[PDB]
Amino acid sequence: RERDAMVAKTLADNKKSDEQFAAAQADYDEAMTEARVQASSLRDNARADGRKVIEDA
Amino acid sequence: MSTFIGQLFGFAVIVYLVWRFIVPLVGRLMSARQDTVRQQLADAAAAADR
Repeated sequence: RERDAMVAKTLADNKKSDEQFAAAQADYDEAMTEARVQASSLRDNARADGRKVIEDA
Repeated sequence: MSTFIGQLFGFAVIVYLVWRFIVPLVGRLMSARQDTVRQQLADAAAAADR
């Protein structure tokens, strides 16, 4: 029974290890696209309120 | 009493043939099973460290 448990633990280890491996790049791209959207909302709020500064001056 | 002689001699020849045919192959098979299970547990350790 525990030999069966060993081979099952081996298959589950490899499976969810590949899963976490893919999730690594998943969260990596998630963080980077979050950073990109934050960065582009920034400097565009700046472009907007700067245009407003010029139109009020 | 030479019946003991015949019986012991037969035992000797049959254990000789046993060491000729049976025990080599059965040891091979049990060692093959040992090799397989050892390889399986080694791959288990490999999966754990991975």
